[PDB]
Amino acid sequence: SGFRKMAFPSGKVEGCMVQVTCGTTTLNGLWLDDVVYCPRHVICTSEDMLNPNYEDLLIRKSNHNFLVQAGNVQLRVIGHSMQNCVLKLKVDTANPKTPKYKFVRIQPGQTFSVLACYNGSPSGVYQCAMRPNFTIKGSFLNGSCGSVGFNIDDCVSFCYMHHMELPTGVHAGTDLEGNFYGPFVDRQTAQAAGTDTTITVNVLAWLYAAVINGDRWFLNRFTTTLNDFNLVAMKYNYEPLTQDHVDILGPLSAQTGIAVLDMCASLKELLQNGMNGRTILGSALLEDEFTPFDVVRQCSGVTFQ
Amino acid sequence: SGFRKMAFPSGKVEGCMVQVTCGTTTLNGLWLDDVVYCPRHVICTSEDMLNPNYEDLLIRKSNHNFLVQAGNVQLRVIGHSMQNCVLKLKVDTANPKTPKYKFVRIQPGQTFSVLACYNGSPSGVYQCAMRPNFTIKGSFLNGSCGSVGFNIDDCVSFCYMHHMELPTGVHAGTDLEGNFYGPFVDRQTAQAAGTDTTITVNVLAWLYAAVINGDRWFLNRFTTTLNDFNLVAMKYNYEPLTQDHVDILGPLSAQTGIAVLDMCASLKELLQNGMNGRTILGSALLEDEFTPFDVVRQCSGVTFQ
Repeated sequence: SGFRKMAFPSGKVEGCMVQVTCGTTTLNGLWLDDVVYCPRHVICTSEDMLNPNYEDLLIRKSNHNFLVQAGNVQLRVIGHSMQNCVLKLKVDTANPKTPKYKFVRIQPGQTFSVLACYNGSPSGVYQCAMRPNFTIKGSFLNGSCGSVGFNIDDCVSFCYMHHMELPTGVHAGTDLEGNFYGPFVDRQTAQAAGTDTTITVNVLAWLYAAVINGDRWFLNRFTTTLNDFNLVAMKYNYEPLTQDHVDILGPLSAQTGIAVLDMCASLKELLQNGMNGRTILGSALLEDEFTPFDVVRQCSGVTFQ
Repeated sequence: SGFRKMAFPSGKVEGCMVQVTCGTTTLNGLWLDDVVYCPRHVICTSEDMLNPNYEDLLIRKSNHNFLVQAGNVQLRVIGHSMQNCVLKLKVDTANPKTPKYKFVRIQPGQTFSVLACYNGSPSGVYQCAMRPNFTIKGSFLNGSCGSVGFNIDDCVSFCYMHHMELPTGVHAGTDLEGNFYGPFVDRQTAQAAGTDTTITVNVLAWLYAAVINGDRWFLNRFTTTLNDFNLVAMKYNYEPLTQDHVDILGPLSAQTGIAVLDMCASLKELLQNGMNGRTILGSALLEDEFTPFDVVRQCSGVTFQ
């Protein structure tokens, strides 16, 4: 029993982090077989980030100017390439700690784990969800660039590499192909993020976990339809709710005896009349970073390699 | 920038988890060199937990009835002993993955990371604090007994092994010597936990992180003394605040320019007049599971081996 925000076990990932240096800046890297992945702005000094031409700056760089330090042992860069916003730093010795990995581009509303690192060393792990506006709300300091977000399946799925922190404090990054989430670019200029809406489908799965774990005073008396719900949600800035969202909620509906539309009616009155200083699962706010799949994993305890 | 609840990297610990079977029950174990540690109630079936005599039941058990499965490879128990509430299952092959470990008994109000496991396999990691009443509020299912709580220094410090879940849903366990935290015993009877008071010193460190990270509307106009504060806290069920707590808050006071007693005055009005539907660091409640040391580790980004 109980419910916590669990991150995935970080052992496989923390064997792949390397220290990447190019000039004065030191950020992290992802060591896969014989290609080291790290943000391409490492070749950039502080003045460069303003209006940098990336194609020209790498030309002024050679194979002997990047230092890939794996703890004690140092690697020798043997070939470099730029994939959108990422450097593939090919090296000589292939990593024996390479796991079954995958490269995935997540969709908004999905959750993963982040191994925050500095100087190539692991410092912490926590769970976060991609916001609909393609940003995240983590804890990143200077030098934590190159920290990776992953999901463990017996396979690791890397889906995020932190690049920059917006002047609003929120964080932005790319996938392991080098393609940013959102409209962001890796230069130090005012880049606008949009309206951040609450993830409705994750909130409804969180309520089901609450019923499984006991907190159920919110089980209301009214019902509602699916247009009636989305009308209320768009006013409270909640994303519209689809039929595929209902199908994803199927197993939770079966286990608890509460129909998906009946739970929506409880949320509708929750939004309109608040929670009244009363908590659900130990929180005074509506949580939107538990996907429906996540609730099943924790309440049923599936494990991994 | 930003602030999250970070757990420690779980790689070192997840190389030490083993599957321990004795009869029908299957729970987890901690594989250190050549001694396997696991709860002593594994020798206990469902009827046994009611009124079990532990000294007699092990006598009816022999070296060939415990199965310590490390993933694929199986170990052969060669010697057994009982240390309070724990089985030391001595085996033949000494674990090559044994790290620099330590055995520590934490004090109430301190925080650590838990690697929740099932059948000897890691399923998640999250951060939790020991409550003053010597319980924890985690996510434990059946078979998650033997899951360990640790702190990483280049040394791991195991401090908790989950044993039982109280009928109130909260969790209880021992240290790696086998000594329970609190008045609890490993039998299935109604065991009473006391008044759970909020950890004041952790709350004050959380406010300092908020000021470092921006949320500061709570910086009040009044001041107060240290008896005046503790009088208000005991009414709101908050533990009394000591001088050693102030000394521990020293570095946070220096970095922010806010005196320790001045922050207490802000909390005093926070407790008396609420937060008014307004958030701090993204929460509508006062958080008491960030120790003062924890706030320094995240805002300054220290790493480990």
